[PDB]
Amino acid sequence: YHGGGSGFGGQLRSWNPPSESVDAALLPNFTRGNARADDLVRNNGYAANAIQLHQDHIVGSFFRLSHRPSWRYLGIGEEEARAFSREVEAAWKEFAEDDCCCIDVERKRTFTMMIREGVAMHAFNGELFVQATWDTSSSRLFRTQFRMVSPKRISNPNNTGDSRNCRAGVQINDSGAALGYYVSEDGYPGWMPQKWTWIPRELPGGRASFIHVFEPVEDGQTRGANVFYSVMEQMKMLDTLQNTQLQSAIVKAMYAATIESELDTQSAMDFILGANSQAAPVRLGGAKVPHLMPGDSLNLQTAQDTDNGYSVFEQSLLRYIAAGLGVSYEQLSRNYAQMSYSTARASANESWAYFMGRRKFVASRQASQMFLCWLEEAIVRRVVTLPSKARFSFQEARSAWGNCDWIGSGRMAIDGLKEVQEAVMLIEAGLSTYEKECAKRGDDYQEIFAQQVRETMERRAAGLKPPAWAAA
Amino acid sequence: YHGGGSGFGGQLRSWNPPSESVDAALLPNFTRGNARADDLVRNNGYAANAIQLHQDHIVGSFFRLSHRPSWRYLGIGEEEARAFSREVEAAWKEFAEDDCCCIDVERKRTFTMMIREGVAMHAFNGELFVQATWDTSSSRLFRTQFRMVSPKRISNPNNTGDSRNCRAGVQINDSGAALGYYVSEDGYPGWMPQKWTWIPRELPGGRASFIHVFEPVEDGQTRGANVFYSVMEQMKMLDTLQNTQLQSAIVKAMYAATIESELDTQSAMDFILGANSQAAPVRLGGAKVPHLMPGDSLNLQTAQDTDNGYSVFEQSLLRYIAAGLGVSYEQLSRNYAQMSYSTARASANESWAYFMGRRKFVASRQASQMFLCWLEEAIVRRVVTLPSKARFSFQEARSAWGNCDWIGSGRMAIDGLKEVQEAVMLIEAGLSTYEKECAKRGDDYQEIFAQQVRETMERRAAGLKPPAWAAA
Amino acid sequence: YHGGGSGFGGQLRSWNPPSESVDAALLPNFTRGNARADDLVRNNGYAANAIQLHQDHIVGSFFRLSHRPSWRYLGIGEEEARAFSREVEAAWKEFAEDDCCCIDVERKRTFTMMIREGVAMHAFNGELFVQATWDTSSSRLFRTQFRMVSPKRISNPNNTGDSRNCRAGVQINDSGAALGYYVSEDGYPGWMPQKWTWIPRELPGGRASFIHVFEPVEDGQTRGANVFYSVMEQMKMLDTLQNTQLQSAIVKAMYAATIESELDTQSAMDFILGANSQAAPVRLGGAKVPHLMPGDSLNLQTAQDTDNGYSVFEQSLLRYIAAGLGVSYEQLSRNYAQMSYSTARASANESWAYFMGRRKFVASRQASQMFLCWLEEAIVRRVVTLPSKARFSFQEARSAWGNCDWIGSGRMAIDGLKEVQEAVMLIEAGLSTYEKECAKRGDDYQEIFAQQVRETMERRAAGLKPPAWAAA
Amino acid sequence: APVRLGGAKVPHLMPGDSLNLQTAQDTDNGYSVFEQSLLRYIAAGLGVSYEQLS
Amino acid sequence: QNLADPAYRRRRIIMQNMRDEELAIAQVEEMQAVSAVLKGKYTMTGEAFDPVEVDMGRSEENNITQSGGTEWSKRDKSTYDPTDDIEAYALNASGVVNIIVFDPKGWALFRSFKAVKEKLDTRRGSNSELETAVKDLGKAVSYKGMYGDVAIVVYSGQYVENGVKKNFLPDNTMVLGNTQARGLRTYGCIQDADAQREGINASARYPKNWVTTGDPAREFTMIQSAPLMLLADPDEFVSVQLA
Repeated sequence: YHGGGSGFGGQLRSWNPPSESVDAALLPNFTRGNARADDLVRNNGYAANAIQLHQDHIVGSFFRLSHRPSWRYLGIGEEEARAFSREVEAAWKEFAEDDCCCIDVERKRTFTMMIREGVAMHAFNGELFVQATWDTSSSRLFRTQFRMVSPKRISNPNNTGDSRNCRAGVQINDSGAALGYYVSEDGYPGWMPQKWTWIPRELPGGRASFIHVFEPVEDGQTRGANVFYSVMEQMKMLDTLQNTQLQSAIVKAMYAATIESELDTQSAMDFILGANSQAAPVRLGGAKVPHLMPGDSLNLQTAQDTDNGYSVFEQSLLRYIAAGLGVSYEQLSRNYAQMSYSTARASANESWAYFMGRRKFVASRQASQMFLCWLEEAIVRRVVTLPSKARFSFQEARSAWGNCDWIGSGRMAIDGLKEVQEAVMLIEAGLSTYEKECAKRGDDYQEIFAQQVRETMERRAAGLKPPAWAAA
Repeated sequence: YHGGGSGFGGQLRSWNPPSESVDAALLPNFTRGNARADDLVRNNGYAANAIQLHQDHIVGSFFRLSHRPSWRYLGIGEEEARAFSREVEAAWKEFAEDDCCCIDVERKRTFTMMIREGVAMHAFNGELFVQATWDTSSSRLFRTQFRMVSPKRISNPNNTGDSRNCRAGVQINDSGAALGYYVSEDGYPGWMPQKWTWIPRELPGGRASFIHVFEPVEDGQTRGANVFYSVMEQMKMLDTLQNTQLQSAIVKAMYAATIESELDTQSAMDFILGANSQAAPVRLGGAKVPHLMPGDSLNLQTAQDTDNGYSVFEQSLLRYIAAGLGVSYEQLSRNYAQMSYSTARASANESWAYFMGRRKFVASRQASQMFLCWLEEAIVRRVVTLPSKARFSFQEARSAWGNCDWIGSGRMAIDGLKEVQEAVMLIEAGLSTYEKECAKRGDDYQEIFAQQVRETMERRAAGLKPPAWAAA
Repeated sequence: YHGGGSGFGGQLRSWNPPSESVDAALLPNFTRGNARADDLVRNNGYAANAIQLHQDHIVGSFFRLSHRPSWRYLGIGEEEARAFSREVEAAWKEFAEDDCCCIDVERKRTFTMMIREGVAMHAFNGELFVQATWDTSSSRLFRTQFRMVSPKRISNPNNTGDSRNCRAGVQINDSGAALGYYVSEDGYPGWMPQKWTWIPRELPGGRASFIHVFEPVEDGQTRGANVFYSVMEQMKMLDTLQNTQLQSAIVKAMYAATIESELDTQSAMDFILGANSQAAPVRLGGAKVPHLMPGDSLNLQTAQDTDNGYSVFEQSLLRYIAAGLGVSYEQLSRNYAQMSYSTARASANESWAYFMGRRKFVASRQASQMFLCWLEEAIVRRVVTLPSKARFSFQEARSAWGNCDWIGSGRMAIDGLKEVQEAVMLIEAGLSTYEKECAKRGDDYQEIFAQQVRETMERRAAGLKPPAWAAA
Repeated sequence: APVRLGGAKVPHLMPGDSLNLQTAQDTDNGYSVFEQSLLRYIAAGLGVSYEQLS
Repeated sequence: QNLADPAYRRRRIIMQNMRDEELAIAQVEEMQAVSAVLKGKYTMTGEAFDPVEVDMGRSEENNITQSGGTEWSKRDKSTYDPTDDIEAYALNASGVVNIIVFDPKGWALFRSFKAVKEKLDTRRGSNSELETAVKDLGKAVSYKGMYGDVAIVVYSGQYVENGVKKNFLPDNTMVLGNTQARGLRTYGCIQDADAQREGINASARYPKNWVTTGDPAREFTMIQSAPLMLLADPDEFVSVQLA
């Protein structure tokens, strides 16, 4: 194997990266990496587009809840399970989407906003934190309030050097698990120095009090790594290249002409360019033909092509960056060159695979943990009532009661008719159900059925024709 | 990890950005950024076009209400809920569509105009403020009024610095939530010093008095940042390049000849150009063939190509800017290269996802808060009546009684027939309903049904063939 | 044969490789190879993209179980086998997707995430290790928890040399089989790991205690070799070429002019460039026409094309690298040049064969061994009940009881309609069954049938027309 | 003495010295077409078509 | 042939250093262990180390050293029973004795007696079985057969101080002792601010390395252990010079 040797002709003699684990390769330069990621996101056209694409395609404009408890494992009964599901869905739909935005203490976000912020933070920071607390002062029905904790806040106390059990402000027990997180207060101008406080991950009763979501790379990864490390250098260098090229184009186009003479500086401009001494401004009205002596001269400068191949090389760099981040080149660069239907659909599939992966993991895990943390108050506060003859209580199997799957926004097809024809033909055969077909459009099928069963009565009362779906 | 290190060959040895939250990176330079963005919106064609795109596609020409109270939780009943919804919709439609423009104190807008201005002022400033007051002296049916406040006015009293509990003119309690706002006075003349007032966010009863809508990015963010921060520099440099290239082209094309001689200025032009002494104007009639002694000469100066690769560089920069803003490239630059149907549809859908997200968050939240503030009065003044035997009073649950869904203008498809064909195909099967299809054209299905039941009778009485939807 | 000689004209007289086994060619430089591969994975746009493609297409977003014990061999009876399979699938589904993430020791991942990490580790390391351990003090139902181990950790104890039986920390008996592994503990603060612990591959009861998965190349291969070894040199050299080209373009486009004169450099820029001395800045407003004495001279430099064909070379090298790695060039480079439907489908198929091979071998073997290791404890703790009248007990035939086939995510076709049509036409004839077609869409047919049976009665309750699949 | 490949360098030349970046010919100046002609000849000789051979 | 880049060479050199450090620490541990048995006390000293003298009280009646009377060399090699003295020496121990350790010169001296030869080939007069002939000639230890009740062991180990090799046992000593004697293996606390920052204490063989950015570069390596070998009951053995 020449991969692990000197190389072709010893060209790789100096390439000896150290064999170190991810913990020893990320942590020493953690804060600078996160800061550079934020700086790229905050001051680039392409990075903000990548973040916006992540938010808009992973989640969208609505992130609905669909509760499907595991009744067979508990042994409660179908009707009771459905009654409980309907009640809990109604209660959650009331609590989540309040326009008073009182789910978080700051009163600035709804639930879908919080999921979108979680996805974005998972994009340009590699990790998200959510703190679930209570408010005894609040008189509302439900006392649960959540928060979003920026990853910069959670660090080692007083910047004390790192240790074995306590790495980067996240405490680790004897195994790889984590127990508590040191989180600091943040006041930008001043006041007393930052006070680092302790917040346990889980309360003694088993409830989840602090949330941390990130996908590991190796066996042990205390804190996550952002997605930009692959291509942080190239975006900065492309920024420098674009700014330099634009300034060079301005400079080259600025100097229109050139005058060589031997008289006074103003007399030469008076007699050649035609300015008036009644530097000396020149009026742009009309055409002019100067008169020159043998000594004088006039030269009309010629500048190089403004865009001499820069577009193609920017195309190459954007292809590289799009490969690095995950979004397809056509989405990130807005180019949309002449492409057939096949190429466009293939590229859409390539984007959608990754977007489905991210939606299934990041937002889904955050939403599931949030929903369970809320469902504990409800069950306890008797806002809803558990079914009878339960084999296990709520605390024994939390996942059993809160087993849920969420619906996001669907895909906007390239050709609208063809997907509808596909869905209809699949429905006509037995291969797919109505629930999946109505879910791929971001609809809840029970609501749809209630809608048709009400619309048929409305049409009957008003005197119109019965609809197609009505049963004779 | 090479991202957090020195870099490739030490090229990133000086790229050391500060690690600070949104507050420490936004508050010191808020006014300057807002002023520059306002300059770009006011004095650049492309940015104004982007703002117009935002206003027209987010909201449209109408912003209709659809009231859907959660009657199941309240325990009131379906029919009473329908009657209440009809009554409140009629009252809102008469109140907010007054031809004399009396929803707002300034008497200069209507409801749709105010929502559009809110979206736009969100776009180029990052937040929108709406103040809800009363005019006690007025004798109209409703005394509620709303005033639009520009974000520039909210500032610390007496232009002092930011204290811990008062950031950027917004009071902050122990948690991140706001408590009250500081508002300056409208000073048009430079003199007449300004008076600073105090406006609490919510009246003691819980009714909304001052409205602040903006999407946070991090944990603690007193005020947001507008959409232009990604491309503030590039648009200004692009404008400078355009102006400089145009001036240079005019200068280079101005000098159409050059005269070499050794005689007086007057006589040389008399003998070669053909001017007359009775500098010297020349009339353009005819073709002239001068006669030159050996000492003289005449050079017809040549200029470069006026547009050598400037258009493609403008294309690259406009693609970058559009990617930064969120509007599609063909919507921003009006380019419309020769493209197939698939590419155009892909671009339209990619922009449409973002547009629908913005409409679902910004305009919907603002309109919902305003509608709740109006519905309190309707209920209290007994213009409308609450359903009897209600589980909760109105104040205990404002969202449940005032839950509302808004419908904007529907998109204009690239292909006219295919959209209609897919709508009919969906309606024929069970995959959708009449409400969702009639909503995608910005219409309410109940109004369409009433119109059809009127039209069938009108046709029947007059002696015409009954319509297609008529029942035998 | 000229292959084994000196060559055509003596050109290959130096290329005289030694004939060595895979062990002697891989082991001496194993650690450096792994380190360089990880370095490429972390800091390359194309390497991270290739790993993401592996993870997303081999496994996807969900990785589901299908339990099919061999009834005929065990002689138990069909219906009892189906009932046992149903109970086991229910128990595994309850244990696999726990939201508390207790399946792994570190409580950071769920099951399908562990499969994805296994696939990634098999990508850029050549082998994956999973350790199955018990938690005696745990009071939940299932004690067995699995823990991932990176292959960096398994090495020789106390820096001993490679011996006949112990190679790279893997002990080998007389034959080629392995008995146990030496595992260190990598600790972040400091390096040079401290203690090594011995853990065998199998307990005396036949239970699995260590999982080792890889594909061998030759007779005796103690540890695998990653896929990157074919393209480790070319990717580093390509990265160097790209960074050098970018820097060279910036430098060449950076110097826009050149001023040649004799006066002081301050007055030279004052009288030519247009600056002011009230070096020095030059304002970028308007156009300028400087005046030059005979000694002066102004040069407007012109540089080479920014991409003088780099883009074409990069295409060739990416084709080579994609051939090495396995993913098609189109997916790896995001190029997607304009082409037909036939070429796109052919490329997708040629990648798909490789991806299905990887899923059938690596992920499937790992998942099956995990499932069996859980099933032994499941039977022991009597969460399930084996059928009676058993010819072979559970210990004698482990694979006959836990014989399972996993279903991953299905392919996204280029055409939505064509795949549905071909599936329907196969269904119409006897060529294919329901299970194959519902499996090609990532669906278990039993769940679909149960959903359809529930939905037909749901519709019949509301008064809608029966669906097509409903029996008359 | 080996140079280091990283970076973009601008040397400073005294009047005596100089630097020349050699330009080489097209690495494939028409060889493909000659291959096409010879392979057509060989395919005609052997009996297999040109597509099946080359 | 083959050859490698100057980096493989650094990894090989770095290892063999680890091996040497471990071997040195193990030698020090074993030297303390052996010196704790032969005589009651042992002294730890060095050039940079302030002398400390561990002393476990062993009675004067132990440490039996042969003198002008009662020595095996001067007495006749025929017509003499070594076994009689062995019992008299072992009467002084506290607790049963189950093993005997011979320095090979002492073993050669002991088996030369004809009476011990007679104890081997008696039909009913003993159950002792030895291996008088050559058994091990390269190994450090040679477990010979049980002689009566106690086992017989010959130990010839080598510790190297300076360039010259040296033997552990001092030239034909014999050490009566119990194979189950309670011995302690105490390891102290390491004193390194880096180690204590890492959180480690009271561990054996804490390894580390660091780079000193000097003129020739250089990265070192260091093992530190801080060992102390004790004996709970120092008078369970009986050391005999056997001259």
